[PDB]
Amino acid sequence: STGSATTTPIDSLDDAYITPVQIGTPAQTLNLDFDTGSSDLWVFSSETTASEVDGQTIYTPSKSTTAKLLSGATWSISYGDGSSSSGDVYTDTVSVGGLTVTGQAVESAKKVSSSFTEDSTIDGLLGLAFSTLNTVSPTQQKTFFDNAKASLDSPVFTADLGYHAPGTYNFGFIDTTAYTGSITYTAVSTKQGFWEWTSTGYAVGSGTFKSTSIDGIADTGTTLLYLPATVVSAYWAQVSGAKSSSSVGGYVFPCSATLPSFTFGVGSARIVIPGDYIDFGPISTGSSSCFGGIQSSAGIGINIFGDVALKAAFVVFNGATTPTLGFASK
Repeated sequence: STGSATTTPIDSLDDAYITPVQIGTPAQTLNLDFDTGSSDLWVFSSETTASEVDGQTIYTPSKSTTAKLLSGATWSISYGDGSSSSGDVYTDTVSVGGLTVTGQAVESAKKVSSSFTEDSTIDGLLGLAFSTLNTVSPTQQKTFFDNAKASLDSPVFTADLGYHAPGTYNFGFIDTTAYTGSITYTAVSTKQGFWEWTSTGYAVGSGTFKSTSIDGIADTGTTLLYLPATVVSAYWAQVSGAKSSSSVGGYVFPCSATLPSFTFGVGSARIVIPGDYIDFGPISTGSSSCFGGIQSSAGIGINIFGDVALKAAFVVFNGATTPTLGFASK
């Protein structure tokens, strides 16, 4: 089997992407944030505290003939941005882009933090990291991908995120029309539960490439590119007037700037992030200070190749017995 679903930016900045997902019988379609940096599929639901729901579409298990309470199971998750959610668990039929998994754990939110409430466009998350990070207790649950894997034509999914435009998540096949040149594969460590890999270096604009190992994670659920302070300083030093602002919470730059590109290495290959992808617009409405899309990972504890980086590439998440990651230009 295979599946193919379109993913759409939630706003004009590509802060996140939503993908329609069918849950239950008859289908209830919710727009979920596919997150290769976590491993829980959770949804706003008929159980979510009413004051914490503000425009989201909810899953109502009592209206699904295939829903079953996973008795005794609870979940609770905290994300890198400080947001969180928790609740109980049902199993139900879940379909993405025509690919169906029966018996998928659907984690029903009883509580969500303010960032989730405030985002009316995101009805929940669908985790695509390794199932070892799944938070369901006392019986840990598998991700949608892990459950689908044995049925897939090939044990892979791909992320093809758009810049200010829709893109695609495919399951079970590589669309050879969706990228240019060849795919360069690189080793993955699953030791922390992430799609963790080592970039071979970087360049700023038309500058020379610096060969240096940068361990980080491929994370579709993080908006920006978070890299070591040395690398980030070298980037922003090429932008007149750019500075790190503790009051704003990162690097800002004059909105009159033209940003240089940023290149990262994948083995001997190179992915170029155009300068425009690094512009996250005014820090507050009408400001002439703009927020940068490349930020320091210092104090996160991990480097994160988030959407800013990933949307410059066609990315293969290879879940074969030895997982790997592939990157191609597009």
